[PDB]
Amino acid sequence: AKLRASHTWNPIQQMSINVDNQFNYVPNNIGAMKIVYEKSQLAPRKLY
Amino acid sequence: SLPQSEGATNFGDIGVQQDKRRGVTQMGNTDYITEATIMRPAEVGYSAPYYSFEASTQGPFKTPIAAGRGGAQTDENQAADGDPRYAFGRQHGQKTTTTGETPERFTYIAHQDTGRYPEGDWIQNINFNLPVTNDNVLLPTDPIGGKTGINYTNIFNTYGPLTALNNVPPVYPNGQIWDKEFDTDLKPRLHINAP
Amino acid sequence: GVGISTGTFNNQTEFKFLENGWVEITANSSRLVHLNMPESENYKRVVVNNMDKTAVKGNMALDDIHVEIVTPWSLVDANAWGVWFNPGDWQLIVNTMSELHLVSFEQEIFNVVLKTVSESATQPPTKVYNNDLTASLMVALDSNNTMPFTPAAMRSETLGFYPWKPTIPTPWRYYFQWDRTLIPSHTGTSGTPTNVYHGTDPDDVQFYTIENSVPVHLLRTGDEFATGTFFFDCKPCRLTHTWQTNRALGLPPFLNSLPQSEGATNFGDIGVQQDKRRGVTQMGNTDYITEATIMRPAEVGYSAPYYSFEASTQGPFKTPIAAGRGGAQTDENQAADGDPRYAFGRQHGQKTTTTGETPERFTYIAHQDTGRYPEGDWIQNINFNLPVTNDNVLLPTDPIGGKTGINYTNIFNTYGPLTALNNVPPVYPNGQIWDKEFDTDLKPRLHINAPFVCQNNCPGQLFVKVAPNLTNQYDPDASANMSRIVTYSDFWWKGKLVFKAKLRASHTWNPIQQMSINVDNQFNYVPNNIGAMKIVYEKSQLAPRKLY
Amino acid sequence: YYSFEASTQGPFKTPIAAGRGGAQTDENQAADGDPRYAFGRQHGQKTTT
Amino acid sequence: GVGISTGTFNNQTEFKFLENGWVEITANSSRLVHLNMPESENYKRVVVNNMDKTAVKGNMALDDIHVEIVTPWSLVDANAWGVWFNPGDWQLIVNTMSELHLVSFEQEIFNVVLKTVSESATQPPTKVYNNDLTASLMVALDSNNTMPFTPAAMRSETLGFYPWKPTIPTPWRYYFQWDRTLIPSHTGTSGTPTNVYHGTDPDDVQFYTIENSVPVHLLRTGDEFATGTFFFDCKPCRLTHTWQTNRALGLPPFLNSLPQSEGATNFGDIGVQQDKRRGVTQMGNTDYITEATIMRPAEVGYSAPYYSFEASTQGPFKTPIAAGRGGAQTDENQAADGDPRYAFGRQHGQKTTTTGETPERFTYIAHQDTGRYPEGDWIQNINFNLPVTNDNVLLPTDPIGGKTGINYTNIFNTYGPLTALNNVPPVYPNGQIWDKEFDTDLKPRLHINAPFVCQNNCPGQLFVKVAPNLTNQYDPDASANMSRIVTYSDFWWKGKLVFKAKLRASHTWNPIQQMSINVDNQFNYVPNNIGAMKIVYEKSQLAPRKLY
Amino acid sequence: EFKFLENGWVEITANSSRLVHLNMPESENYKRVVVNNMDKTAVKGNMAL
Repeated sequence: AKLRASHTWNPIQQMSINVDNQFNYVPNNIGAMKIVYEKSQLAPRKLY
Repeated sequence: SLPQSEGATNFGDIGVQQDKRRGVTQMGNTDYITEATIMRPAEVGYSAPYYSFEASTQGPFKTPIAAGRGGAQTDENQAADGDPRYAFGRQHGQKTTTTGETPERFTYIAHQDTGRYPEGDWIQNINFNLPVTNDNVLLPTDPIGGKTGINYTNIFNTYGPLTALNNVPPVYPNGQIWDKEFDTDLKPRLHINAP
Repeated sequence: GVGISTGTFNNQTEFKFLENGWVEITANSSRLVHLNMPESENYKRVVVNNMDKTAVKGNMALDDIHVEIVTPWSLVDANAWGVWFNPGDWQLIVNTMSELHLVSFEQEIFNVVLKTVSESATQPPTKVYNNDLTASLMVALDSNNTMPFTPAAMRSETLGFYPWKPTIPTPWRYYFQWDRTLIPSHTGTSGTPTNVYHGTDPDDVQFYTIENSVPVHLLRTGDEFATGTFFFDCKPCRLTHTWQTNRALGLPPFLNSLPQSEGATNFGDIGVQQDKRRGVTQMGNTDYITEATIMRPAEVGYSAPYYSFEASTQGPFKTPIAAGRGGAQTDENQAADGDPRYAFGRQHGQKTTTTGETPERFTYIAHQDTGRYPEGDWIQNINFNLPVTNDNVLLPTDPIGGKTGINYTNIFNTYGPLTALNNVPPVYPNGQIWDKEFDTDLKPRLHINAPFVCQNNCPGQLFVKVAPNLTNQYDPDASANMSRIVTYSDFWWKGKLVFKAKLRASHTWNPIQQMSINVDNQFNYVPNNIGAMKIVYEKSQLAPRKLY
Repeated sequence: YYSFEASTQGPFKTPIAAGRGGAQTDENQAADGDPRYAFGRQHGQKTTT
Repeated sequence: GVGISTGTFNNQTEFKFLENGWVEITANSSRLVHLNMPESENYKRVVVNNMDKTAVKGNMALDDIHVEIVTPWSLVDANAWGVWFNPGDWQLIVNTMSELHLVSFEQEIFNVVLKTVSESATQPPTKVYNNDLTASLMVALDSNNTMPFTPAAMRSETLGFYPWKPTIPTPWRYYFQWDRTLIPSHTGTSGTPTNVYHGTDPDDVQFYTIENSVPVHLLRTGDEFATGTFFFDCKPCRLTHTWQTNRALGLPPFLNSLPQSEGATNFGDIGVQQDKRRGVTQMGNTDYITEATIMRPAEVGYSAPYYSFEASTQGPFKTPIAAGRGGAQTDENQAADGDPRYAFGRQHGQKTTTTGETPERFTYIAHQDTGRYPEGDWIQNINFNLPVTNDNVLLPTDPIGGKTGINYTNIFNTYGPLTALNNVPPVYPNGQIWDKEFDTDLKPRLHINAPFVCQNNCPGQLFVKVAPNLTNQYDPDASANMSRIVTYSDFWWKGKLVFKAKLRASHTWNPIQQMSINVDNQFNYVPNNIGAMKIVYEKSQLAPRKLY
Repeated sequence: EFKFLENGWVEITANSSRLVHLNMPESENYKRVVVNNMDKTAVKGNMAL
């Protein structure tokens, strides 16, 4: 793949860890694991 | 004309009439140039039947759709622009330390906007002569075939040689990667299960 | 610097014949552009509501709500035909060439002049114009096509079509993601339907800035600027029209009987029965072989919904159509096969010496015949069993959905992998030339606004602005508005557009339809006693071409 | 099916690129467009007809 | 000379990926600067007394008495982040790079314009602006860093953060040795305490002059000036934060017992006694091995006095602190670990379309965790013998010196040869970039105002002034004041700042904290209907990094 | 593994070494099974089932 350059002024929508996410990405006291679904295409692109 | 101060209610007005505006339209009747009227180079995405459960020699089967979004947030047609649905368990998502045998899923909703709100369309007369009159416009609310629940939206297929499209994004994890291709002389432009 | 000239003027149309009937046309349009000082030196973000036309519960195609961001930058568009050729050149192309290949394009700006206005409040008062020889012009080029694409032909915000007439660039502006909902509603639909502008999806927020994203050139009088040569990538444009339907394809029947004398009423009869005729049909029921029944290799053009006003996340919008004709003369469906409509004024057609502010237009009606008369179709039973019975045939007249005005024609989409098609011919002057292409994995087969779409590469947008001229007082720590010296600048623009085409040979016996000067045309192509000029629209593709 | 369209030359049926689509002798002869062929003496058919 | 242009405009951010994950960033900021005529063409020496706030016997941190010498010379500072990057570029750096290396810096000035103002006292009266094409600008460069160093970021006297917005240099000024005495005093301290300004120590008298100590360039319209390329010498800047204290270091205990089901209340218990646990401690008294007791390799950050307002020969001044965080969210000591405070206005953040004259600010709170909660410490006996008894433990609550408000925390300094530390992250925009270094044999480990300190060599200060334009009357044998022609000049400034960084790879499983656009952010990064712009502050180091 | 090349091109290589378990097939013979659920497709409402 290729890398993204910025062309706008306004930041682009990125992926992060909220106070709501945290424990969706870590085992637990017993070892309860799981993988959530997450949007792929999250970055503007001018069509025309 | 532009606002001279702040407020989410200070709109900049063009300052000209709809039937005296310069530009191009794809109509030979009117003189009304609107954001809905004006001629655009083409059409983004298409509009196809929903829940067009076809059938052949093997039995009935739903009609696929290559859609994005098409409405205000949590304001979508989950089936109009075809939003995938994924059911896995224990070994492909889902809380490892679960109980019983019931899959978990999510209705992946992309970010692209090619989808549609089939609840804000209409088919009216070549006469235009608006404000359009009942007998002169077929709306979403108006039944087709005499039955209620049905529409023309439900039976509608606007796919022209002018339809612009974007392929189905990756749906991770779950989602598929690569998928063989049909051995038919003519082949699908894009697959719905894999990028 | 300031004495001396920087360029030359050339608005000449050169035709250079090569070998094997190929000509190399090079149109030059050197127009003198004028430009004023941008009111705001700040970028804006304006929302347009016209929620007082979209309430009348009848008005839904009149939705003028969008979101634009204004740029102090003034653009310059020359993507038009009228700006290149004149009614006398077009005749040459159109009557004698058979195909056109768009080639090169290069812009050049010279003899920059910047003058300041001194308002001598004395009696009248009076105005004193001077030259700020140290002033500047801010020229910029989006050579890496980074910004949106705003073809200023759409809204006749092009450049003057009369060279000896000074013109004006268009204030730049582009779209900003605006989210809306609006449900239809006739004059009767009870209650208040639904229509609102939530705002903007934080995902689709692209805020462009020319200062940030492109190299800016300051030119003073002594300076000059030149784009270099850009080569386009585009399939050729045909200067021919197809007049063949589905009834004018293949081996016609053999007429066992022919007239034995003259009269427009002496028809040659085949001499055989419909249910005993040899040949091929795409039916397994009948034995009737008709000109309507017989199997043709494919289908010319398609049949789509009319006035299929769709809608998405931005709001309702009409469904485009790639149509030709499809009926007897002055016997057409102006909207069924999609006939363009053009509104310009004073500077792009229209009688120069006009009054008031009302655009003039024309509904360009091609010569190709791929269009349709949706008023002569029908959907009947698989049983056929004609003469077809009511309950066994859905006609145009027969309503659908219970409402009158509606049809199945209105809701109909016959577009099969068998649909044959011809692109949208040039609409001169007015009409557009070339148009960028959608960045969608899947792309439209053809565009409705322009014959040439450049795929991999297009020439970039030329944004022309005036540099802020400041006074002795300026506090960047003051909102006010950088009260500046009332400055404007006049500069000469030149253009070289290159086209390469082929010549038409005769193959028929009957002359072909050419362009001429009637006793009705004459004064449509000449100034008048006062100097009233104007450019009429004229059909491009007027020459037969056999489809099959 | 039986989308008999029309243009400037007159009405004409809408072609279809179909295969089968049903149990044997259980088809829509016109839905998936099944060709029909009429010849005589010199391109099939019993010579001594 | 005067026709022709001297430079070009470029405010572009270029990223060029090299090999092995190294990028070479080059930020260009070409701003158009305006500058007025210095009121005095003479150097001044002004003393500032505010001995009316320092008398209230409560007010001691409000001592605004210093000594400065004013220079007719107007400076130009670009030592800021906001002046280089935009909120959209910063995202790229910060979300995807792991370290930053400041490289090159070169300034360029072009398209010099000098205009005279003619005040035509007639009715209004009216103002007539003209061009004195023979006028001059006095550009100077302290390439041999000979003069003091006045980073104009400290007091938001930088350059505009919006390129399409014309800015203004800062009138130059520097310190002159001022001698003072001032003794503290609460609201009660009886009598008149002590506070005076003796003057100046004849030893420490440095009277600089730009005319005397640096080569001056006169540029006319036709001229141009360019600094060449200066290379900096600086350790790299990390774009990561440490979240490890002293309790998150090493091999945790072994849990002999683990929960057998879910619940945020099912804790895994070790299963052994505190006075029978194996391991190492830094105590020879106890047998208690705890997470607080156990011997750690060293100590992260330090603990110093808060609000340790010291003082010397120039007057009292607060004690700096190199801190991170040190508490639950919105559970911090804003002053204990030293959290910066930034006040700007209109031209360096803040809503462009504001009113009145009141700065806006933010208290930048990093992500690193080296800071402290001085509200959870204690000093107890060598006897230990807990549960500790009052007379055997000095806590935060327990006053020191008999006064309430005071602590031992307030007077405490735990900085040992075992103190681990992380430098002050970038604070964008506002924040400073690079800062000279003290000329003291012994030097500070790190600066509190800037991530990059250039040791051996820094780029020199650019001092920009207007040349005296004289009238027909001038007697150098007259004090008056060389009544001169009201002249000002507008010139374009360009900048090329070079940064070289590396890219971040993932090593965890859990996503890392990135920068994004919420439904709450959106309109913080876009102009508005009127063109109200503004730049918000945003955390730099937001990505874990293992300390040990 | 992510390996940055020239001109902003990366070459990603994902490796997934999983330990698979597998039991003995019940039948060592090939089958041909038909599935009828003609008890959900009778309710005259259920057709997508």
